[PDB]
Amino acid sequence: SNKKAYLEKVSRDGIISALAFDQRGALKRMMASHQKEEPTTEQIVSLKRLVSEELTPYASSILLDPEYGLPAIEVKDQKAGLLLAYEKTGYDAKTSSRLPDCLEDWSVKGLKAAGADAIRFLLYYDVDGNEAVNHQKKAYIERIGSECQAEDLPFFLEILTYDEKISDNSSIAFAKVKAHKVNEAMRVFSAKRFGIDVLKVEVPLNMAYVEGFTEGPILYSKADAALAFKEQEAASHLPYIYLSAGVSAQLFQETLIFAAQSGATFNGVLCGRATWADVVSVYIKEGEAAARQWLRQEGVKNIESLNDVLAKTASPWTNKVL
Amino acid sequence: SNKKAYLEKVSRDGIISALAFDQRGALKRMMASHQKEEPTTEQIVSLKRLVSEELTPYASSILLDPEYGLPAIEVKDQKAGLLLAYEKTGYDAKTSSRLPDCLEDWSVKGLKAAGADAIRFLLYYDVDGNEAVNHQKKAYIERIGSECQAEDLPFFLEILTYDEKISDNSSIAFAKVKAHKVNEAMRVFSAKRFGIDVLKVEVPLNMAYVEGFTEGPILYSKADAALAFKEQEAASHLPYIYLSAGVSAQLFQETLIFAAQSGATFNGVLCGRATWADVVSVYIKEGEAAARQWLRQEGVKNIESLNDVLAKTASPWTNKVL
Repeated sequence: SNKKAYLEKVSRDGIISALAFDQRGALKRMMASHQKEEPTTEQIVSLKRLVSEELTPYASSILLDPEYGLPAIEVKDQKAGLLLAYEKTGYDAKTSSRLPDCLEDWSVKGLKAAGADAIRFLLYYDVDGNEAVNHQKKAYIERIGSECQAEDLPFFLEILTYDEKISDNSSIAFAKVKAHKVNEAMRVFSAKRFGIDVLKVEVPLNMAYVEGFTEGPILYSKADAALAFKEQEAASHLPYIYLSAGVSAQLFQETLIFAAQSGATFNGVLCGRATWADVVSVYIKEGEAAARQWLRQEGVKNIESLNDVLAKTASPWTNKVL
Repeated sequence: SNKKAYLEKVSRDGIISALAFDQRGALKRMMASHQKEEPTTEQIVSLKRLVSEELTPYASSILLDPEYGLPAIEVKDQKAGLLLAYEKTGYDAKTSSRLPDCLEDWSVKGLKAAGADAIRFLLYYDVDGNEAVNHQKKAYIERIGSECQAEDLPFFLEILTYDEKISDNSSIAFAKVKAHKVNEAMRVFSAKRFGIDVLKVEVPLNMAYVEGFTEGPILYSKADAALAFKEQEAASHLPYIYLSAGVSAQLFQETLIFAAQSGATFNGVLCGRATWADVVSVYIKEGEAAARQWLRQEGVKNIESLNDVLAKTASPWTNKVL
């Protein structure tokens, strides 16, 4: 009922131009690289509060995590929608099952009360894997989907693909099956039983092996690459958006341009490190005030450039909901 | 909202006179005591099929578990409703948190598809316990309450009380605080936030310590016992029913009579071991046919006696549902 009202609060002109900063494990790895000590709860909380304060005026919404991001919510722009992450971070590298789990302290009710306009759950999925594992996963998504129809909140399912016998996603071996993995997963979770409103997905290819985007060996010509984007768009009726996957800002913007040229009708992005990655080093080495002025200068032009590109490549989701 | 339609499907004349055989761990312990080998899946399934076959004509519904009870479903009486258990059996006895967990292969959607008219979740709760633990538990119940409001199925919450510093629920020390534990838990989960339709609860006392009912030490006069039942009735606006807690058939019936005399407005029972406990020994030691005739004689007389008692002591839930 009010799913479109909430969806409108995280969009702008029917396009989701959202800033992602839910990173937890990844954030303390970035921080640890620039200092001798372990990253403190203070540091994580303060940085998130800082990024929220300074960049949310230029985003339609922000994605945050309940673990460190609750103080960030109150300093956020009044025009920005709010997405909250629901899942526990990471996965056990000693098995290939990578089962999903919700934060112990939370429910969609609780997340809604904290100010969420939409819920994000991150799922690792292998369409070709053990289907006892996949049975349990689908059952879990069913549970959360039901929660979101009861609480009347849009459900963002983020799908990160992998292969149970390939450890390295950046490998050539994985790049040869990624399109299949991504597209078929979208096709699976388009089923109404899961109650998903928006899919958050990666681009169907490894752009580092696409003609023109690499300066070395290629797996795909530009024609075959466009086919992958076409197959991805035919794979679902649901609105979908792209994650940046930690690429450079420039690579990301060119990928969106290529995708639009290929026929992809993506409905926005949830972009993180490609926008703000460099602020981490500045914050840790030169302090909070310096970090603030980096965000007021190079941060704003990162996100403005992204918005500039999005304005010419992204398609409104209004066309995909009657 | 067909929640009341479903609730009617498990009732008879606004009274829930239901047969419970969801027991799993408890069942194999009962079976193990009577034979050298550990009880195998065939035996459990066959016994569930047998009890379901013979006793469901005298009950308004049956509670079963998805692990072993699905074959029992096709053989249950067709004027009898179906409840399915959602939670994993047992708890880790080496910690006091006793955290709740759903069966991984299932969702409320799936239980509905399997034929459920209602969903049962069993929760261990200590109102005086660690309240980080209790926060997590309440969050979990919120989730399932939401699931059930989406699938439009009645939510039965069974609450078993315990004390984090008392291992034995049948001890005198626990009997001294049991009324408080049960009644306050009922108040807690009466909140609209949890979405519960019917409470499955214990009697607020240990009857083996009540004046008139015991052959040993007395903890409660009959006046204090009646006060506990009155306090239980004021603790919730919701319909509630009693589990038998494995007492003898005659004691359970005497407890129900006392309860009604005290002013309790319980709306039926979900009775298991007090009805059919003795059949386990018969089934294991003298075979299936012998078990069949126990159920046809002493089993039928147990459950018919119970129905007789219920018709003069239990109150219709229609009075609590506007």
